[PDB]
Amino acid sequence: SGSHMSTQYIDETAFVQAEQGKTNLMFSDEKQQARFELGVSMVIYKWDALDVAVENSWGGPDSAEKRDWITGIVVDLFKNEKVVDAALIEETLLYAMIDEFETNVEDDSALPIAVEVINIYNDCFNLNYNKVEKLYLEWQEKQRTKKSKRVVHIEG
Repeated sequence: SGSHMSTQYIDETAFVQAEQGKTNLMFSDEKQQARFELGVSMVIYKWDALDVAVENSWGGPDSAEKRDWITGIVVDLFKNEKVVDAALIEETLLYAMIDEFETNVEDDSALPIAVEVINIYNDCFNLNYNKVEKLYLEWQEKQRTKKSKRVVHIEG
């Protein structure tokens, strides 16, 4: 665009880290830890390269079940490291779907998805839960009728 405007993320380079000595990004509260796994799950569902891989069946008939593991390995970064950023999540999204769809994807579609995973941690930190709550409702229509729209893309 000819001028700066608001967007779906901070700057696609945001990250999150432990408070001071937590040694992990996993929360001290059961509500913050559980809502974080739900929020990361909804971010893998807005990813285009995954959505077309299960619809065109680039892999086995279990393609609708493989998408449940792509969110699990992303949450696994938060329980094994004291910091995670949108940069090491990007390669984890790519390599995980390459191992189940052989897409070799290079469309950069994982960049806005990787930073969306970072936003879930900050939404669980202020107990506002605004992002995990809304995506859970907007997701129900994506599976009951396979509804989709191109407005998920950046404003350019």
